[PDB]
Amino acid sequence: GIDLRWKHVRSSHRKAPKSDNVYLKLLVKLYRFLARRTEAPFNKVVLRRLFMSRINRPPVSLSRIARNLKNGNEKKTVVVVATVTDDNRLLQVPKMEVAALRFTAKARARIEAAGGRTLTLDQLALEKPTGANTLLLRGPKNAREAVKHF
Amino acid sequence: IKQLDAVYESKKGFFLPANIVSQADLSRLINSTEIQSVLRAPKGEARTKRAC
Amino acid sequence: SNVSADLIWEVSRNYNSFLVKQRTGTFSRDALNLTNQHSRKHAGFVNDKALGIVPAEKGVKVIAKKVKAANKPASSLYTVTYKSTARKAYKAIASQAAKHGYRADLRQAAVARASAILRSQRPVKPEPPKKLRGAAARR
Amino acid sequence: SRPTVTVFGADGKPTGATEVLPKVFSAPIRPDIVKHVHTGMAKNKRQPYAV
Amino acid sequence: PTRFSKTRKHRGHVVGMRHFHLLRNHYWRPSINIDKLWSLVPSDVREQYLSGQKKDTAPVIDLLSHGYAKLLGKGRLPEIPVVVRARYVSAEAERKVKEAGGVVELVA
Amino acid sequence: VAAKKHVPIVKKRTKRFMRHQSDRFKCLDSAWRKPKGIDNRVRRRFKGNLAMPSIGYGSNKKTKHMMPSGHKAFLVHNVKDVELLLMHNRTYAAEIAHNVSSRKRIDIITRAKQLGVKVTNAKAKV
RNA sequence: AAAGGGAAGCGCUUGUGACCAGACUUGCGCCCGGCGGAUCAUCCGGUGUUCUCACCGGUGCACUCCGCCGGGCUCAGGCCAG
RNA sequence: CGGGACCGAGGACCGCGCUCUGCAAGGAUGCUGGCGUAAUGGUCACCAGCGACCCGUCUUGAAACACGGACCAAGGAGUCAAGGUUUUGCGCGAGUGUUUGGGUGUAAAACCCGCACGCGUAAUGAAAGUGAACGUAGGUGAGAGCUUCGGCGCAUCAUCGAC
Repeated sequence: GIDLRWKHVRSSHRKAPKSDNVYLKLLVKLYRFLARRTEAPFNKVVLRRLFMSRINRPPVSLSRIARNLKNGNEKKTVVVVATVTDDNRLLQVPKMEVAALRFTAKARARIEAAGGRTLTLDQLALEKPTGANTLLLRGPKNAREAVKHF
Repeated sequence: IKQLDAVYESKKGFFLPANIVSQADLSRLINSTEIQSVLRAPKGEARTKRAC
Repeated sequence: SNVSADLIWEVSRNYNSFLVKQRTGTFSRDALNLTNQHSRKHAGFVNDKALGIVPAEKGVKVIAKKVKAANKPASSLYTVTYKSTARKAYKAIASQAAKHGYRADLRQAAVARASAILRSQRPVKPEPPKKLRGAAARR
Repeated sequence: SRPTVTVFGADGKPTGATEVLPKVFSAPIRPDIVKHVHTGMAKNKRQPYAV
Repeated sequence: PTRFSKTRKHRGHVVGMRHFHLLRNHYWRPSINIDKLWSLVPSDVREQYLSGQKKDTAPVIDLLSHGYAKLLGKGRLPEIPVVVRARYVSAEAERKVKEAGGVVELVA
Repeated sequence: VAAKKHVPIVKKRTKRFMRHQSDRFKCLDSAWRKPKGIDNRVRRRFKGNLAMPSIGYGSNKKTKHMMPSGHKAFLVHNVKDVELLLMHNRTYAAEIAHNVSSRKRIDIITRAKQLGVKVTNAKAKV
């Protein structure tokens, strides 16, 4: 026998989505290829967030996107691996180019009316395959009733 | 066939959904020049020779 | 659009009506499936470009998918019957599989299936009689 | 433009008429959602049993 | 479903005051902030006001028709005069409506 | 026909795993059941006792599910079933299901002789 | 049919007796000789296609193609061994 | 420099090399014999050498004690409902929930409809009541990613402020 005081640890992170969405499966295949064949850390982060669950993907509002568009970020492509929601407290939506998993109808309509562009992640892979000139945004993770009651 | 559009335009509270994937052809996406032009050179093949 | 061969594979990779699943392997009844194996490479009903070979009264009959008639099932198959020398059949099948880039990866499988069908169309040899063995069987 | 679909007559031959394809035929194909809704919907005609 | 349960796997191993006769309809008074005030305007007319295609017209908003009784003052307003009809209003909300150039009218 | 060339087939254990005390009680079937008594000698693995199945007895991945001729059994019910083995006569053999009638068996055997497919029970119902 | 000098039953491994599943029976490729037929190569026309690849109809007049029958040769073939 | 035992994993080439026409250099080939069948192999019964307490329960720290078991077939024990909570999948999203009801129907299905209502969008106080921007929704230190290479800095954490 061998004396192993320490213990080899199995991985504690997701390697595949639990979702049976076939479009998400195709997106996972695409970003697996991209993260394997490119040196960009952006593709690895995007693939690992595509693995994640819904409580680990909180929504991002247009007010949050407009907040992060300030100070020289007006021309960067906004990348959100989550749902982009509308905020009616924000009366004036600036022009922006956002790629997301999905948009709400009001958020998509308000972006297109303000003159920006909405993209999917495969369109993001086509136009910025290495994630150049991109602003990666996450929503508030701890802003949940369960997390408040923890 | 003529009435199907009116049928889905008369459903209140529902719109035809937006897909999370714009191009479903993964072969076209991967073998497009935009992705292939920025890739790193392959670090191996499908089969690997046994070293020792 | 919303439909691709990749998506059809994702939909029907776990179950379809052509699937025959057993302990020793998974097979497919699909007509456009060379080698009768369940895989994306061989799923002819899934793939946009695909080939299939069936026996005829004499020789082989090869069908190929037409990409411009995918929504027209009655006119989606390009069908040629080869009832000639086996070498000419192999040459024509390899030509329509590899020369114009129409699934050059299926060339070996198509030539193999044509050879198997043409060998099956040969007359069979009579089997040797069974030899009785042991104690109870011989007596 | 939007695609068209052929109209066939009583003899099985095309009539020369086409119809614009409805926009529902380009909806996402989601087997997991179809399975969930089918699992829910297949139980709605059930009659109760009890000893 | 029964077949997914762990039991199938384990097969083989086993102050203050009291208010008598309280009526909530007395104390019904929903409140809306001023950063949600423009959402009560229909979207097309709201976009025309925000773009500035109505320089001779001011909108009148009745909160009771929308189901609100009090105007609260969270957020800020654009520089557009808005007439607000409400049963109750907070001091900061009235101050910010006056700064925006409108008036808060009291109704019953 | 003859099977494809393969590595020699090795069975790590030929004897079956018999249930404890199934040789002494007729109400106990000889099918394996893992003993769960805390004082059970077979469960505690004393020497001289019955062995317990484990994954270390597993067969080689290259020869698993192979009959001694080197083929893998494929259960068939009709001629369309046996024609699925057109491309695998050196890897899969055909085995006719028990409830197939004699005349359909003759049809399957004739088709399998034309295709060069081994039939495991070709002498049945003759 | 077998065993039995105050228990049987069970595990590992031989042996004896009884009873069995496989595997094998020859294939492929050449060189000759003898048959039986022109769905040999090229060209022409039509048709279909993946738009350069094929099928069909005429043309082969037998040193070319396709099967069969006798030999000879090489290779691969089952089990146990030196 | 002999003598012996056990083993032959892999399966076109690629590499390191050497004594360089080639090789013992990233894993066994070559030659030959008998047999081609119960000969090898397998199952069953038995003898032989060695090994081997009767199961379950209970108890405590453990044994022992104690309890149940003549045999076989069939039956036989963590279920359903309501209400919470954490996590997963899905739809929509500052909204969400058609199915109390109404319309419709190929009629307990499916499809369609909307007023109210529930939850959420605001809290605090016993109550009367009051009710959330000084600032690009603040400062500092980190922080993935991006960058025009100066910095911009998600989530989140620590800390100082504001309401």
